[PDB]
Amino acid sequence: TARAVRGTKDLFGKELRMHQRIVATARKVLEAAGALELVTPIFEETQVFEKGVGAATDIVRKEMFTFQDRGGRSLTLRPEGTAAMVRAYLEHGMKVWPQPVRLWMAGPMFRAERPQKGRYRQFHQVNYEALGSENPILDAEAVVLLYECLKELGLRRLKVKLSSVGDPEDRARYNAYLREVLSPHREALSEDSKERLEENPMRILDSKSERDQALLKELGVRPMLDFLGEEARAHLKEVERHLERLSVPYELEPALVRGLDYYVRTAFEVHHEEIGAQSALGGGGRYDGLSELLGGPRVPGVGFAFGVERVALALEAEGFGLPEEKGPDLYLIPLTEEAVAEAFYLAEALRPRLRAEYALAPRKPAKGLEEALKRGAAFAGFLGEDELRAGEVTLKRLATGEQVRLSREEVPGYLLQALG
Amino acid sequence: TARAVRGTKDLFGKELRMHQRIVATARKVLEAAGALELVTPIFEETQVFEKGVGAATDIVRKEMFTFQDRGGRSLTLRPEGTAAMVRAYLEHGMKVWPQPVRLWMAGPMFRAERPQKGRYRQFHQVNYEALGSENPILDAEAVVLLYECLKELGLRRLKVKLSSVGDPEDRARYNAYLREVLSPHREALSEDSKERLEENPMRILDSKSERDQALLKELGVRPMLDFLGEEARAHLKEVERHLERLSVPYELEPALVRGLDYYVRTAFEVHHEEIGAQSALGGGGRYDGLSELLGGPRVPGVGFAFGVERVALALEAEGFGLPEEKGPDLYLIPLTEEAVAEAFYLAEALRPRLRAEYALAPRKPAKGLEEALKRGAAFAGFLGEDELRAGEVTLKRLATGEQVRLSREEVPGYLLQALG
Ligand SMILES: Nc1ncnc2c1ncn2[C@@H]1O[C@H](COP(=O)([O-])OC(=O)[C@@H]([NH3+])Cc2c[nH]cn2)[C@@H](O)[C@H]1O
Ligand SMILES: Nc1ncnc2c1ncn2[C@@H]1O[C@H](COP(=O)([O-])OC(=O)[C@@H]([NH3+])Cc2c[nH]cn2)[C@@H](O)[C@H]1O
Repeated sequence: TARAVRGTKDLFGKELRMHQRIVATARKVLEAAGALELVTPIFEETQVFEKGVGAATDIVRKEMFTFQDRGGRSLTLRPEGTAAMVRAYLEHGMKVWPQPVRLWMAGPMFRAERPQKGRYRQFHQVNYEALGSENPILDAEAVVLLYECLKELGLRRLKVKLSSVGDPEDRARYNAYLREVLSPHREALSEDSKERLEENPMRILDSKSERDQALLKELGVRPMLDFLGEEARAHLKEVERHLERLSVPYELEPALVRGLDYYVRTAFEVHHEEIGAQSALGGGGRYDGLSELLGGPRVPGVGFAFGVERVALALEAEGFGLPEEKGPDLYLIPLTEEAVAEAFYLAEALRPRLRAEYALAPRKPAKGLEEALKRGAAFAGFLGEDELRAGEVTLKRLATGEQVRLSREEVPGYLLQALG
Repeated sequence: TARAVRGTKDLFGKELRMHQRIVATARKVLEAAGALELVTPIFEETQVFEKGVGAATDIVRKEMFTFQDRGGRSLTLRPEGTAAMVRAYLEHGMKVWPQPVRLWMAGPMFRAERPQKGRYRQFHQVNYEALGSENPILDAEAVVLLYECLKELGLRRLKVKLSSVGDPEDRARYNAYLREVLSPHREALSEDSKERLEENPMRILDSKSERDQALLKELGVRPMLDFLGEEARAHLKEVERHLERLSVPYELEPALVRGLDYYVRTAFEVHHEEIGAQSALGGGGRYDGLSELLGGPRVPGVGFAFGVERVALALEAEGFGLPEEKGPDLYLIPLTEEAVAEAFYLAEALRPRLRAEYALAPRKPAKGLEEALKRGAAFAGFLGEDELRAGEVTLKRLATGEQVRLSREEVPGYLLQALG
């Protein structure tokens, strides 16, 4: 009856392997930069996400799998990693390790939103963090690292997008501006936008429908960029300077609306055309102050996170495939009932250095050979009355048909030199 | 303010690495046996665990982190893997694959129980499964595989415990027996046991408190073993025969009541008497019928699962340690403010083939050298005015103190041949 809940799925075969390759590569580039692996629990006290992600965001307001611990305390299934990483930084007094403290991990994230192509309820993302410094070099580095992770995978058609939100103050002022300009024309907005106009109006910029877009154009709504505080623009230029020097092709966006409210200054996202909607492979930005929201000292930080699934789609789109599932090195086929147990014993002697499988019932040579082929076995091994009594085994390389009769002892050696 | 919820913790450093080693080894032995990796979602429809694990077990009754879908469906945080593996088997129609279908994975499990030493609310376990056959060879194999995973890790002081719970009929008869013997003495049972007496009385055997144990002893409650039917007894002997042949040292336990109700016939556990309470490194058994509980055809199956944390404790107990975390190949130290950015640029040119780190502020040679040593860097690199203008870098192997001045171009080559 039961099925895997909509939005989640079982990972196996090629799909699983691709995920493992993605994380493998990310592990290399990130750790090369001095990043330390740190894995946080699947759930945190609900507050860590409420206060951190911001009580006004969609995530916090209606996309968090939150439940109560038996007795008391409200816990929530981690929807994003940053807040957690900061929580960990505080808890372990990482503030005393040599700065900056770079952390990374790869794991599942849970968002209670209606699934569609690209939007899963349970997805997996690689997360990078650089805590303890305001220096714009880390911001550039963050962007470069994300860019490299996808680059190393073989992806070529990426679109990097940089921008800044200035700061909470600048953010507030832009919002007020949008309200003053849009409110008198409120009646021309899409129902969706009309709501967004109340809390965090910026969203109306990144909304759909022609109604909104045409209006924004005629009204001559000026970019968030024009509202950046000076020091903010200085910092952003530093980042650009570094990116340009490192030859990282990017496009400066008029405004990047990131789904999380803890962002301050730097904001970026890498996209891929070959995905349709949800072209965002990954995203990130600076988030100073978050630590304080969780009740800790001021700890500056930058970082990113990319969806492994999205990246997988991108790779597939660009014609990147994976090679066939390897079969057993040897598949033992019992010709007599007494042989089945003996096949098992032989198999165990070959393991784990050699992958040896066997049938659990006696069968005709042709049939067992059929199954060995059916399992992509390199060698087929026959165990009948003759070999059992002789303490030998009849091996047969399936690719050529070459057959050899040898003692049980030689089998490991023969197979290894013939396949290694 | 916030902390990692009690029962969970952040995995990093040596602790994290040990877990990775444990899973690494398990992956080898299991896949050598022909096991395929299959990862199920963190949560399933609450029913999968209610019906599967059995509505009478502690797990289902009061240890499941269950919550509601953002729109109805009751979901539960996976407390154990078998039921899920079976659910997956059914869903993907694995029944049409060549039998038996062996599956494995490693991941977090969540149990809402009060934590103590060894009992975490979020733990991780390696899970093995063999579906599609009743043949006792798989049961022996299962025990051998679990034994091998721990053996390969270097563990020597293990205690394998084998037993059986019989068939549904035998199971029923033993229950009736327990009721008849215990009911007239019902008043001497722990509140917990009094409930268990109603459905699946066997649990009262594996309960805690002195109240229950002393009573069971004086009442002379006979082991589940004495109630095995003919066929069950036959099957168990087959397993023993195989284990004995493979020289797997085990002890036949009188009553090995397992913590799950889906078990039928074979039941085993491996323990280590150096972890204190909760010595069970791992456990498993046969569970035919479970598939049917989930509304599917009859699918026989055997398997096990061991707690990575417990295994880690065991290894530690046996004096198994982990070596030193590798440091950066090169640590660039800026001597001027203009140098910091240049250090970053140089580092990025060396990455990812070479692990290059750097300081984010100018400092005295001696100080930067100390930091390079602190970080376990192989080579220290100086970037002062001279080298900046000369397009060179001053490298110094922290080991021999050998200092070299060379152009930025030669650096990658020099470092690689001197460390590879
Ligand atoms: N529903 C979904 N289905 C599939 N994939 C998804 C889904 N939602 C998010 N992702 C993936 O996670 C990536 C980053 O998500 P985010 O932009 O919310 O960032 C963050 O989470 C921040 N914590 C990043 C960060 C780290 N430090 C600073 N910022 C997206 O590019 C996307 O590929
Ligand atoms: N609270 C805890 N804290 C830390 N470690 C824990 C905790 N609870 C369980 N474990 C670990 O998981 C192992 C097996 O647990 P289980 O007896 O429920 O089995 C099963 O789950 C079965 N599904 C195994 C199986 C597979 N196929 C058939 N049977 C234990 O021996 C222990 O190492």
